[PDB]
Amino acid sequence: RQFGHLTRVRHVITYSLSPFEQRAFPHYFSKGIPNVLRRTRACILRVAPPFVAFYLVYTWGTQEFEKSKRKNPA
Amino acid sequence: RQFGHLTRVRHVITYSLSPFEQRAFPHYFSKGIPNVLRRTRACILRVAPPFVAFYLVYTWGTQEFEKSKRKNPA
Amino acid sequence: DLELHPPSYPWSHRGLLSSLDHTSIRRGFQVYKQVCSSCHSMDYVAYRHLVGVCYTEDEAKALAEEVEVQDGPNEDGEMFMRPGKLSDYFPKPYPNPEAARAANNGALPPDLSYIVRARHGGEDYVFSLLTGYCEPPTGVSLREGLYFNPYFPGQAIGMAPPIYNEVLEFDDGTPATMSQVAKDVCTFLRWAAEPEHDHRKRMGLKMLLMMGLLLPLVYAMKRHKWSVLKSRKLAYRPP
Amino acid sequence: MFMRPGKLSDYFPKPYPNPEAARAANNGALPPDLSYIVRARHGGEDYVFSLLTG
Amino acid sequence: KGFSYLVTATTTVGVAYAAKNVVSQFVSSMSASADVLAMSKIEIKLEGKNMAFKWRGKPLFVIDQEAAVEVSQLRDPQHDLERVKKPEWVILIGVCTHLGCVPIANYCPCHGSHYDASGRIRKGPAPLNLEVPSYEFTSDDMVIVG
Amino acid sequence: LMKIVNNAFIDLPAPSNISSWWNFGSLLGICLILQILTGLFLAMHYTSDTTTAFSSVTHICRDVNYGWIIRYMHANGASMFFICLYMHVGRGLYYGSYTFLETWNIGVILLLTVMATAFMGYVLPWGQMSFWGATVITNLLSAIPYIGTNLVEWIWGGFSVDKATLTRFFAFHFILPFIIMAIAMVHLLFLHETGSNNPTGISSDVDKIPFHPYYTIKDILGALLLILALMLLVLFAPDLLGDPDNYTPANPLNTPPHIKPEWYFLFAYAILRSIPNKLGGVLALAFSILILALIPLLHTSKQRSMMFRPLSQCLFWALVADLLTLTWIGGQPVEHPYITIGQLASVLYFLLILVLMPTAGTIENKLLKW
Amino acid sequence: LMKIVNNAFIDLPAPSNISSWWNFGSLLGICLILQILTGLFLAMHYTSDTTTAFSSVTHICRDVNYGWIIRYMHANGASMFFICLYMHVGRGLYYGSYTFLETWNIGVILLLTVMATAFMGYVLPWGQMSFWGATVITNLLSAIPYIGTNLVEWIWGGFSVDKATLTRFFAFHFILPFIIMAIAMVHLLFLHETGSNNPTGISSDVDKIPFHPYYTIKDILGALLLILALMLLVLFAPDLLGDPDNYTPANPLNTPPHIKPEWYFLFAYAILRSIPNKLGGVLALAFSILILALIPLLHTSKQRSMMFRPLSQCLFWALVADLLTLTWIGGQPVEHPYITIGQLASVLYFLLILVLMPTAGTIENKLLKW
Amino acid sequence: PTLTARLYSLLFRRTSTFALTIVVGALFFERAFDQGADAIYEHINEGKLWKHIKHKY
Ligand code: HEC
Ligand code: HEC
Ligand code: HEM
Ligand code: HEM
Ligand code: HEM
Ligand code: HEM
Ligand SMILES: Cc1nc(CO)c(-c2ccc(Oc3cccc(OC(F)(F)F)c3)cc2)c(O)c1Cl
Ligand SMILES: Cc1nc(CO)c(-c2ccc(Oc3cccc(OC(F)(F)F)c3)cc2)c(O)c1Cl
Repeated sequence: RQFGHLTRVRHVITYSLSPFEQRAFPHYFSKGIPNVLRRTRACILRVAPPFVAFYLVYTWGTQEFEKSKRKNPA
Repeated sequence: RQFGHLTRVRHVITYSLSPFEQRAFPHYFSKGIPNVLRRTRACILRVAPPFVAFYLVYTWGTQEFEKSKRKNPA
Repeated sequence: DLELHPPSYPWSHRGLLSSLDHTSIRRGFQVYKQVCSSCHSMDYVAYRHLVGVCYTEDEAKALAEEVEVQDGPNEDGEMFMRPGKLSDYFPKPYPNPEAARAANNGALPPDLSYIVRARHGGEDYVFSLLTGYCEPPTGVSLREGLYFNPYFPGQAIGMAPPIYNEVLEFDDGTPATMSQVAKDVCTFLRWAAEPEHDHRKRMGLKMLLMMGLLLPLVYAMKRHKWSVLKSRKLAYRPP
Repeated sequence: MFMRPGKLSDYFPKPYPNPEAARAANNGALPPDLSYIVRARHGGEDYVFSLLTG
Repeated sequence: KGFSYLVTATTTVGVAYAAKNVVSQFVSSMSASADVLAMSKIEIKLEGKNMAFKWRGKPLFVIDQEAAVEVSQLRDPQHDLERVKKPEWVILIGVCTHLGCVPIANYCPCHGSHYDASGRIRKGPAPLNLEVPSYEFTSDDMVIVG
Repeated sequence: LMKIVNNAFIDLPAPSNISSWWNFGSLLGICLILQILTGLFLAMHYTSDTTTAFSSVTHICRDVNYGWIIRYMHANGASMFFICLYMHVGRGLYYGSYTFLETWNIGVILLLTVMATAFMGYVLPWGQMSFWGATVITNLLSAIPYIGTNLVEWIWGGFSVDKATLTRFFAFHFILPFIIMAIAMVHLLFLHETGSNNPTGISSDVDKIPFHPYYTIKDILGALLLILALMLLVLFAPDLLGDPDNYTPANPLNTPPHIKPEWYFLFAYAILRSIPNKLGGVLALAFSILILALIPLLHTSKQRSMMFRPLSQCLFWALVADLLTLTWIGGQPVEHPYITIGQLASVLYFLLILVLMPTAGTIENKLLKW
Repeated sequence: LMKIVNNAFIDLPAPSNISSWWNFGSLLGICLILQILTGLFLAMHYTSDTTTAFSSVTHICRDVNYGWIIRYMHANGASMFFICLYMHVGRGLYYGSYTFLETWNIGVILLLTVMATAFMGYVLPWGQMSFWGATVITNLLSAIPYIGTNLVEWIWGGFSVDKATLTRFFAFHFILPFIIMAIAMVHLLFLHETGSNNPTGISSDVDKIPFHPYYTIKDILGALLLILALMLLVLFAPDLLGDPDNYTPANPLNTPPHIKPEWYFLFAYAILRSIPNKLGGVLALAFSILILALIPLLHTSKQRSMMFRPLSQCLFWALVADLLTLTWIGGQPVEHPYITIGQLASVLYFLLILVLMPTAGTIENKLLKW
Repeated sequence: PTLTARLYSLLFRRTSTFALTIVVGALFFERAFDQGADAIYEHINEGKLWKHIKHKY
């Protein structure tokens, strides 16, 4: 497979520029970092909470393990 | 590459038969063995004579090697 | 100056389906023990390889119980000796080659494990080696320890004559002559360098009676298909 | 075989010929080698230091 | 059509024969060699010590109070003299029954499974008493473990 | 002229919306070559015999001119291998690539090839975990009836691991990566009939582009971070992942207190360890992997991706936790606080795959009327 | 679907006038697989260390269940390999196949790959000819100025062959046949753009036919005779070709009187041995092989074959003699009766190729007016 | 009908049967060919093999 018989396009226009005629990293700090946040807010809720719970079962799993080795009053 | 666009043929006819309708080894002894000879006479002259000469240089090479180890009268 | 080619002796096993007279292997092993094993470090064999060939389990195991073997770190932190078992290889005569050279005239016995296949002619050489000790010829002088035998290269060997007529006596009681010894030993050594001779010929035989039987049938199945085109007439019928 | 003064190419003179004699020359226990003990023991140096000084 | 195809079969017959053997030739190479087998069955062994010696690349761990323990109480009901043949010669394969480790005599360390002088379990993640091999006594100073 | 095949690698049509995730799909081409390249020079000095092997490792780590590196570029390199996989495998789940049914199944056989290779690669040097790590894993096949004792003895060349069982691996192990090197080419061939599979899930045929300028350098950039995050380990912390015990010589008459194979089994080892039964836990293990072949018969949503399925996102990353749990829970010993977690977590693994991920699309189809 | 590539091996067009010579071109596919298959199981027990290697061979020849076979199916199998080559290579000369310039050059690099492989394959077991056979061949590169002593020391890992130089081969040797397994596929790829090259030399496109029924079984028939003429050696005469000395352990302080590498070098070894000079004989050796790349620039006749060139037939089989001479003359020691032959025969080798085979077509073109 | 034609229409016609036939014949063929060569090999090497000297010891 290759270019030439993939599929159909009609009445679409493309505007593209050389790289030499433009900076490589325009608005890297300005527009990116707000876009990092918006990128972040849209994933954080359904990514962490499992890993959040993991921090607790890595927490309680060791604490409850430590106690079991300490003697009892008997 | 495959069958279909190799080259051109015009006005040629092919006659071919099943195997089941014929013996596998017809005239194996009758026509073959004369054909072995005719096959043989057409190669023997320009195949052997080097190998013939080899039999002589495998011959003289050992005999002349054997003598050289035997002492001289001195 | 010259080599010497041993002849093409017959044997009980020279044929392309001729196996070894295992009886002849039996007495040959006695020879290695009474005679050779004082100086020949055969290391690549054990008594357990003798089972199912010349001796039985018990009879061979008796021979490991005979000789002592160095084995084991004691809990005291030392090593000791025990009677051999089957899994132990042959008791090596000497701990290293040098002591063998010092216990001889500087020369070293080669092992006999693979000597037969490692020496041109093998058995015929080795047989005709022992049975080729002769008085030296005219003009030849030889140092101390050495002896004369033509087959060995250089015709000068540090080999004390190991065999002589009735140097020992065998079990069944055959004539312990210098020849009959030399057969059973040379018959033995081939087995050492070939524990597969018996089975080599079996698949040695099973092969042909398949391939000799198959190879035509294939040669028919070949000719069964090609016969379309071994038998084809053509033509040329233009206008 | 004999003895000679060591050279550079020779490894450290081993104390005992085998482990068993080391167990017999102790109360049945065996000194482990120290070649890779540090990386073979959790904590390594801190362990080993605090072992002797504990 | 019968005669020709008969050739095709009888060919395929012999193909399987040569194939069934040759394949098993290699597969017997992957199997245990001859040297290992001679060290398999034989172990010519010879009071108050933890005798543990290598055998088949595995350990060989070798009565007044031992019989006092109740067999019904045990996780695996099995008496001492059922396990042994002589009372004063304990034998077992030193395999902690849980997950294949080396117990220590006078005890599965990786899971802390308490064992008797005889090797029977008293406290265990270990379900069974330890495996006993089949063996034989030629004399009272030698053993044939196997 | 055969260069024209590298239409596949030069003038290929591929999307433009592509993340840096798919670099991971390419690094294995580097890791596979990088590992063999290292391991080859490495194995010019290794010895397939017991008495000399562990020395034959230290023959490298000490005496060889820069031979000490090659052990660790190889070893930890074998771990950066997996770190790409378990981001590369989790990918197609989260972007719906398993639909390429002819390809995903190949993605299994590569894995099982490795998880039986890397195993062989840990045992060569006799690190006192080599032996028992060889024993624990290999003994499980004894669980089978009527053949278990026969195969394991057959692969133990006898009755337990010994000199023969080493050498039976060093040849089985120095060979398979080539079988991976070949099958990898197959893994790309079935792809080339369809090309990649965007994060959206849509046929981006309208917006396919070349490969020589764009994804090449990106792959190099991907490769550059790899070497970086591989040099750090070897240079600054080679003792990190590999358990310390592997420097001890091996002795069948002394086990360590705690045993674990290398860290990466642990998502799967723990699953077996949870089940107190022997056999019935094994078939969970093999099913813990081959389940990936069972997924494409469980694609419910008439969408493909999970970018556009926020509910399944909540369940996907959840699975990542359970793995990151089972990665660790197996790494710790057998005691009551943790066993209660393995009985849950291992069930959660099977549960999230076979019940709820279908159930999401069964719903999400209905929230949007198809 | 990738099966469609086996249009190459199923529905391929190929001639109908085909001898049993071209079976030899196919057997290497079997020999290459057959050798690896054997050698793999073989190398489950080999050891890459000196003290144990020769024992580690006998560990097979004695104790292993049918391990003794695998040494000889492998070893003599490596010789039936060459017997196909030096009928397969002499072919294209006698049928004019070297004209496929993209292919014949590949036919070199396979050979040099092997003649540096098989060499490594003889030295593994330390047969007292291994060592010196390693020394004699390897030392020649010292003939070079200003780098000879450096490379040979570099490949000797020091100053002469030792434990390290063994292990540097067992990995270089257990790998290359795969590189042959790959390059072999290339060797067929350039072919598939043109197909075979009949004995006549004519484009038989008009009479090309399938491959699945016809040449398949023929190849099997070809293969069947191979196994036959390989079982005979192993079963009935394994000691035949391999020199007997190779069962002796190796010792640098004792040479045999006569030295020769394995029989198949001897056409080339003798060429060096003829020249009393060191270096100037070496470059004849490498040129004794690479000359095959020089042939296609010496195809004079506007015909192709030699079936239709009776004069060149008289010169072709003549070359076969000189090889069969140089195969033997090198196999015998250095004495006056034979040295006079090597100075001739080695010159005859270069002479028949570079003067007279062109000269025939220069004539035969003129006997028939072009 | 000859044996051949009776053999065809029973076995060699249906390919499912044609494979069933071959393993059957091979399974029995293994039982004969071994016995043959093992006896011929025994016969030609009479008085040499272990089983011929298996009673004395
Ligand atoms: C005196 C101790 C001793 C005895 C007993 C002994 N050997 Fe030797 N053997 C040696 C020594 C020493 C050599 C060294 C020969 C040499 O250096 O060429 C040797 C050499 C050999 C060789 C090597 C042949 C060769 O080409 O070098 C063979 C074979 C051999 N003996 C077989 C035997 C046989 C058979 C017997 C019993 C008939 C035997 N040996 C008894 C010590 C002995
Ligand atoms: C008395 C002889 C002897 C002396 C002297 C000796 N060692 Fe030990 N070493 C032993 C023995 C015996 C053990 C066995 C410890 C055990 O079994 O747990 C051992 C154990 C060790 C261990 C193993 C730690 C572990 O986890 O088992 C280390 C590390 C060690 N010694 C370091 C040293 C250092 C450092 C010194 C000098 C300060 C030293 N040894 C001096 C005999 C000795
Ligand atoms: C995906 C492929 C492979 C994996 C997963 C793998 C796995 C491993 C691992 C984890 C080690 C750790 C040993 C250590 O750190 O001490 C190792 C060592 C080793 N690898 Fe492999 N390996 C692979 C392929 C190879 C290859 C391709 C070679 C040779 C070309 C090789 C040869 C060796 C040798 C000889 C050792 C012993 C060195 C040592 O133990 O440190 N392996 N392998
Ligand atoms: C050495 C092992 C492997 C190599 C060399 C390899 C190579 C590749 C490469 C280069 C790609 C294209 C890049 C990409 O699509 O992201 C790819 C894609 C893919 N791989 Fe891997 N891979 C390996 C292992 C695996 C494994 C273990 C799986 C497990 C399922 C897998 C499944 C896939 C799938 C499904 C794709 C689909 C591509 C797409 O969705 O566009 N591969 N592989
Ligand atoms: C074209 C490829 C190869 C050639 C020409 C070659 C050459 C040889 C030869 C001539 C021997 C004879 C040793 C003897 O007879 O005692 C040998 C032995 C050996 N071959 Fe190779 N070999 C090849 C490939 C391989 C392969 C593919 C393997 C493993 C898969 C291998 C592993 C070995 C080993 C370990 C030995 C030592 C056994 C012995 O010396 O008998 N070789 N090789
Ligand atoms: C492992 C090594 C090799 C393999 C697997 C191999 C395989 C093949 C095969 C299958 C063919 C097609 C059969 C035929 O055309 O007769 C072929 C053809 C050919 N091979 Fe080999 N070959 C090998 C080595 C060589 C070598 C050393 C040469 C040296 C010149 C060579 C030169 C050729 C040529 C010129 C052809 C032309 C085919 C024709 O004239 O129709 N090959 N090769
Ligand atoms: C979309 C996409 N597609 C492809 C191929 O279609 C690739 C891709 C490109 C080049 C490839 O070639 C390589 C390069 C190095 C090692 C490699 O392993 C090998 F060679 F098979 F072992 C393959 C392999 C895959 C890719 O990196 C991406 Cl992102
Ligand atoms: C004319 C002609 N052409 C071809 C291929 O075009 C072949 C031919 C057919 C099939 C082949 O496939 C094979 C079979 C076994 C090993 C092999 O090697 C390897 F290792 F797989 F690369 C190739 C290789 C060559 C042939 O036998 C003849 Cl006679």
